[PDB]
Amino acid sequence: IAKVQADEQFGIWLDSSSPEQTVPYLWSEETPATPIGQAIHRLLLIQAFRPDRLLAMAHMFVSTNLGESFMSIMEQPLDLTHIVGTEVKPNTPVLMCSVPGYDASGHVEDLAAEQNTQITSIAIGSAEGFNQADKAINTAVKSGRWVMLKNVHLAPGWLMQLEKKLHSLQPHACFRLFLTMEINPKVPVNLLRAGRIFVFEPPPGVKANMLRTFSSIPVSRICKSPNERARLYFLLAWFHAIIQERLRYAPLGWSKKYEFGESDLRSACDTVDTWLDDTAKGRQNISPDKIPWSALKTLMAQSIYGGRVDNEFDQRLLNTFLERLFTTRSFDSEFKLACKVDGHKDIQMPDGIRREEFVQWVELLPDTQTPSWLGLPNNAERVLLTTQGVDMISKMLKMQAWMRTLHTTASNWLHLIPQTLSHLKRTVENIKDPLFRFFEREVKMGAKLLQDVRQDLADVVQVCEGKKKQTNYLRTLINELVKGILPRSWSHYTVPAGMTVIQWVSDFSERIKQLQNISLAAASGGAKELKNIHVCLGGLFVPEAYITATRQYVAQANSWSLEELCLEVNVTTSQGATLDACSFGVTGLKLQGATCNNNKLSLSNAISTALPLTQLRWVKQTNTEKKASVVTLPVYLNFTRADLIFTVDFEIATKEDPRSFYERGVAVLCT
Amino acid sequence: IFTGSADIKHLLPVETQRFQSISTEFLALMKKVSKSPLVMDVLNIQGVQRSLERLADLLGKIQKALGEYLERERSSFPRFYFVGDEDLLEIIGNSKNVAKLQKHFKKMFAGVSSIILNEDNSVVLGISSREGEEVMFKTPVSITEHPKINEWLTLVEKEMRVTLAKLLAESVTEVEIFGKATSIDPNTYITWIDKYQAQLVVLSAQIAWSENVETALSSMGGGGDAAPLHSVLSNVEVTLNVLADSVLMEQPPLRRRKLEHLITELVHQRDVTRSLIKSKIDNAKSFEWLSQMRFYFDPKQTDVLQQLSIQMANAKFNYGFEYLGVQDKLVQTPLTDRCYLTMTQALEARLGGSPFGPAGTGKTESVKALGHQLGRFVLVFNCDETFDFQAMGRIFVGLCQVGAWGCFDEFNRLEERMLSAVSQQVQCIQEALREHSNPNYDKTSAPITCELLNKQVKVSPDMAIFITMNNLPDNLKKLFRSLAMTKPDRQLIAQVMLYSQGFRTAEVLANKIVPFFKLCDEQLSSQSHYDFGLRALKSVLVSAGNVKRERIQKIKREIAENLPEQEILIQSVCETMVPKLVAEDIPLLFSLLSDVFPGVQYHRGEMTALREELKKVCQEMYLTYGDGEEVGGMWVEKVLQLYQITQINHGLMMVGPSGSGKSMAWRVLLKALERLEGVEGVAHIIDPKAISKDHLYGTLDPNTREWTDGLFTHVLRKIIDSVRGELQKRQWIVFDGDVDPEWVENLNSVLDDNKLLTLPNGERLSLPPNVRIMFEVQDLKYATLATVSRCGMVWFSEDVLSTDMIFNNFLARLRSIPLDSPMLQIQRDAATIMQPYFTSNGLVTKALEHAFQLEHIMDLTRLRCLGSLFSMLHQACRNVAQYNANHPDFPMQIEQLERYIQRYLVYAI
Ligand SMILES: Nc1ncnc2c1ncn2[C@@H]1O[C@H](COP(=O)(O)OP(=O)(O)OP(=O)(O)O)[C@@H](O)[C@H]1O
Ligand SMILES: Nc1ncnc2c1ncn2[C@@H]1O[C@H](COP(=O)(O)OP(=O)(O)O)[C@@H](O)[C@H]1O
Repeated sequence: IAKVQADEQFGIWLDSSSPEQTVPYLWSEETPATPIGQAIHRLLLIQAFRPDRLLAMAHMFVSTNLGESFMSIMEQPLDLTHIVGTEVKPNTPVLMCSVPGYDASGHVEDLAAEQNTQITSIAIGSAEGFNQADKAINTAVKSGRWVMLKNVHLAPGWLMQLEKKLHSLQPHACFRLFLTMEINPKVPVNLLRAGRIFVFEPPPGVKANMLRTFSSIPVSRICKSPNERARLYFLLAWFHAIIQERLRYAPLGWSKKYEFGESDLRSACDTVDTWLDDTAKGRQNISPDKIPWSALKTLMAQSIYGGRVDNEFDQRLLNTFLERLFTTRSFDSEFKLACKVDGHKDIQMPDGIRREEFVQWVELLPDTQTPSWLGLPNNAERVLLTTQGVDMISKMLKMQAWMRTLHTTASNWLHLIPQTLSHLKRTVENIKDPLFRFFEREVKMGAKLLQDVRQDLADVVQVCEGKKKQTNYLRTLINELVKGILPRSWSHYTVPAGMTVIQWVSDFSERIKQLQNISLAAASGGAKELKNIHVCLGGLFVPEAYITATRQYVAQANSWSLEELCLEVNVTTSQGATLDACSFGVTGLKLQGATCNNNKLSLSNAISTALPLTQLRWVKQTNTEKKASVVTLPVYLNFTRADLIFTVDFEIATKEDPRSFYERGVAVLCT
Repeated sequence: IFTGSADIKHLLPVETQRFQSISTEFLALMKKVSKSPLVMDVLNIQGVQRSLERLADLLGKIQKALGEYLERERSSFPRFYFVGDEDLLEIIGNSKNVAKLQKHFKKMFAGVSSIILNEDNSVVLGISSREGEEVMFKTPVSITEHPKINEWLTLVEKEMRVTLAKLLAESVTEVEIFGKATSIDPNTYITWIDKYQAQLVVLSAQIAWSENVETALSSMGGGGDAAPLHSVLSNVEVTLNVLADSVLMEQPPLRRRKLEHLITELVHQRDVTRSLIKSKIDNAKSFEWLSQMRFYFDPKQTDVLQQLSIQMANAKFNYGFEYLGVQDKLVQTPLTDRCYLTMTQALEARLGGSPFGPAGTGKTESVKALGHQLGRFVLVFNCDETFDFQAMGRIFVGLCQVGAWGCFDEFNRLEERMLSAVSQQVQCIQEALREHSNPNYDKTSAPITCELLNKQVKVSPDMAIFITMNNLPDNLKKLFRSLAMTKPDRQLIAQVMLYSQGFRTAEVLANKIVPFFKLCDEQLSSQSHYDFGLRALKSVLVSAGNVKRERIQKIKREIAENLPEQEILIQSVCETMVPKLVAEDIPLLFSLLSDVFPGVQYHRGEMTALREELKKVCQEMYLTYGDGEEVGGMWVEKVLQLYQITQINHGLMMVGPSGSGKSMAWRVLLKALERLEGVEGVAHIIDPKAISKDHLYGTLDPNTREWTDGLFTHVLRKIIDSVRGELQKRQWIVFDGDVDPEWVENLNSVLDDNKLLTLPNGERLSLPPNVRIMFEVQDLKYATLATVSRCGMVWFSEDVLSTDMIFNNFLARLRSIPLDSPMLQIQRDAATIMQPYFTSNGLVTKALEHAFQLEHIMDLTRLRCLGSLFSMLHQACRNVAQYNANHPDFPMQIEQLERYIQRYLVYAI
């Protein structure tokens, strides 16, 4: 504390691009330490300050411990000619596993071409392919040639049979068997153990993705028909690259992990071809305003790239991208593919007519690709790096007498978790309040789950000293506790995926404290005080039920119908600001990607701008069209944007536009 | 095979002769064996093994010959692939009698369920749908001229398509006159609607609207100047007004269905033209109009399949002209429009359709609606363990041959190996479809074929495979275009359906009824039998329409647009939902109704006609009856609800915790119906778990092939045969006991609209209209949703049967039924003595309430302890009688009896 407070370059260090390069000497040690100890202490500091650079600091620690350039060989291209020559016996197959959406046959075909050894490449999709591959491997091992088997993940049982067959002595030593396949769990374990696995991934980057897309499409297709076809294909390639690179930032940018594979690109290319042929009967160039822009946009927003989109907000984002790119303005020299890039720089549209110019412009793209190219905020990279570091820590934990530590952990949890909250509810008078019924259900569910958890933890404690017998349910529960996975019988409400038991019990303790406060408020005055409670949606097991109860209460007061009530959201500065007859205070809402001032949104680089107090007002609908200066922001439950609670209408500042809010993934979170 | 039919000899004569020789030798051998049944004696007969092997190989060869004949019959008439091998054997063998043929026509054709023949069954005059709609062939086909089954069935199919084409031409000729006019006369419009089939009427309306809009756009080439699109919209509004006026009156059910289909399609057309086309659109080639499903009619074309072309975006389809009868028409919501666009785009690129999404959003229904829109036969393969290889392979072959559609309800429900094999078959078929559109091989000279059933099968270009999900197998990822169908547009489906029902405030009613069902799904407790999905909403809407029409008829027999439509809607909601609600959820339901429908109240039906026979029967059975708030009000309400769902549908299910008034409710209802309607009621109480499934339904002898009926099947057959006259009498098959997905498998085809029990031997039992199948179960915890959804339900919560009711019944039986006149006097004296303790807050009630709090070795049930108490009080009365017998002089006095009963009551408690 004193070390960080006294230092005055510490603040500028926190904001440095690479804090891991120059970590200030903060730890207090009586004796000088070895460089490895310095690396450990700096790694701890990086984990504390700026955890996004944890991967880079881990790289530096690996360099200081195992020597510099330990990982340098991995960065070099895989020269597997040496690996297929030596280090691989003919008995062991060479497995070429690729990430879904990538092909590995190119490298092996090229090495065969340079090593002038033919390969009997065979697709395993058909049933006759089984016999064809059997004959090919028999002949190639008798003679001494090479054999290929592409997409073998489609035949798991046949893969196991192949593994059994190869186990016999293989007479020839120049024989090599390649199994090109996709990374799927259906592959047999024995085949994986018996062969050399090679993992191939598509290189990240918009430039690499667009180069791959342009190489995949034959030159004849692009250089054909009106010359506008080349520019249309370039636009399609750029759109595909943008929506595929936005996938790596799964929570912020695409909500879920959609496929968006090669099939969608081929379908979009076919649609572009057919519609450009239909609109342009002749080979002559057609006016850019005569392009069927509406047809392409609709078919690439509702059938292609849109069929797999389920929630409305990702569809809105896709429509924003399509309406920004596929327009007649794209054929002008002033078109900007991406704006605001790196603050002031812009990705200017190339001025070309043919495929060669577009490919050259792609090859001239700078390597410094920030997430602002995709439209995402530049802090998305930092968030992703933090998540990857957390995943690395989790893996190291997963790859690392238990009675004492489990006993002390369970005792600490019992001290942490509140003892018991009682059902103080079910009053005949004033049952008409929907808030009363909703809080009744919440209190009952919370008390039931609390009793179950406390009884199970007490059972675990008693078995830790061996004061009682152990049963099957208890064995499963204790196994999941020691392994760190939350018990399935404990998850009665919505929980973020992969939530640690410690986080689960802390969140449960907070929820139980909130429910106890609710019960105390109900006992003190009745159901009138239930209205004037600043409940937090995150603590509530089902916040949507709370919103529904709010709507029902505001209807029952003044005797309206639920159809006529619309939600008006006003964010007040005071955490305890006075409520009117319709406003219910809601705390804990966190706004990502923007800051609200006087109910007006403005874009910000900082993430998770906490909302002081949210006032949910249900006013009678006046049947008016919302102005173009408001945005419909989703309100998800947790940081994993998988559950939608409700939507909020916020007015934005006059400088920004709603499209930028849509494409930057601005959303509200309950937790 | 060879003796249950007479036409088998003509189809397979030489094989018939070989089988006759084989049977002669076999009968001789069996006669030889019978004279010496000893095993050693049988083995020692000369050459038993040689002749036996000869018979075996001859039977095998003739069996492959019969299989080859069946395969050639399938190949000649492709629709035979849908029916089974035994079904095909029955079809070909029973060709002479068409009565046995009509039970298969619902499997081969789409809407055809029977055929209209001559007086002598010589010429096929026409076809008839399941709902009674009939299509008369323009040129009837003759069976005598084409006696072979396949050729005359093919002639029937071709003449069906030609007749549909001609009827469509005539209907379009009429509807172009109707469209190009204003202030349509209701009489001529209704006559036109009655003249043509529902499919034809809807198709003609679509064609007329599409041509009108195309002409309007063509005449608007310059721009908005002289715009006739407003004229098209006005015409659509006039037609909708005429239809809305027509549906308010009393119409035949068929014309009612046609009217509501027309209303749905005209509403969709009005929505399309009003906004999607009137937003400054003036070019016929603009995608705002090309995106919409356009119909183009060219009657000049000779070929029937080429007359009508259906186009959406860049995909062009030819109408298959398959007869569909009267199918339910989905409301074309924007989600349905997106589904049509995506599926048509997938079909144009020769891909498949995989509309994934949560169950109940209409994926399968949308696929079926699209298939029916193009006039294609659509088959739905349910994957809820009613699945099989032997039918599915030949079904795929048939889909490839005839050119029909195939949709899987939920592919992920398939088991792993079954899923992999079906994915392999679908991959083969879809690869054939992909090669059918090779850019270099667009002019398909050699036929495009696929490897199904280890043989070459021609693939029709018009077929398609749709795989509804809830992910796709790795084989079909690159062959199927997915589509997210997650949130159906219920606020528009409800609005359009309410408008078609005749409601004049459909929009407000939908905006109230959709959030109300969302609240019911959310606010109400979670129960297995609760169903607040889209199907339940549609059923409630049609019930509300029926209620409104009934109210209109009642008011007329005593314009009329002043009805409280909200009151009718909530009355329908209550009548549909309250019977299946737990007693804890009823106040919640009414609170939700007050929240959404403010100030609109629900009044039940008085039913004072039956509510007096109920009182009489309860009085003569020592029960307790009361109206509403009085004691026993909830029980009589449950009885009346049971009567309501009895009237509504067959296949009842009375569910409730053990101890509620379930058996007494339906017993009293049966007796009251017998005394009121004059129809004698007979109830067969069957415990399904007491006997095995084979004993419950019957067993087929593995060797003798002799069928003996089971308990339920024997009961149904006896009720059907009418040897004694059990018709004109109310028969109730009450299935007292527990329900599981095992013994109700054969009952699923009976509970639904089929009312059809199919026996393993082949015999088919039809449920008479006077028989109801009641399920008196306790928890409904191990019952599949298929059985629950097929059955109307009344929930008997324990709060229905109060403790005072039990006490009153016990005291009445004590005062009336002798525990064997002096005994009756002793019983009456004891009842008078112990009456004060059996009150609302008496000693017994307080003691019972306290005793629930204690710990018992077995789960304490109210009726168990109450029955033990009643039995021990009966024994106290018996002891008093025995003491009186032991003392003929000076019997038990009133003071001594009072003391003895007062102390014995505490002892027994
Ligand atoms: N008005 C009444 N209606 C029905 N039952 C009554 C009434 N008054 C008293 N009773 C008593 O309540 C009991 C009703 O039992 P019933 O046969 O209806 O239950 P059940 O649901 O079929 O039984 P279970 O499912 O527990 O086997 C009987 O003991 C009956 O005598
Ligand atoms: N657009 C629609 N218009 C009218 N009814 C619909 C629509 N979509 C779904 N439904 C109704 O929803 C019910 C269930 O849909 P279903 O197709 O069974 O869902 P799933 O595809 O999950 O099986 C059907 O009875 C159907 O009438």
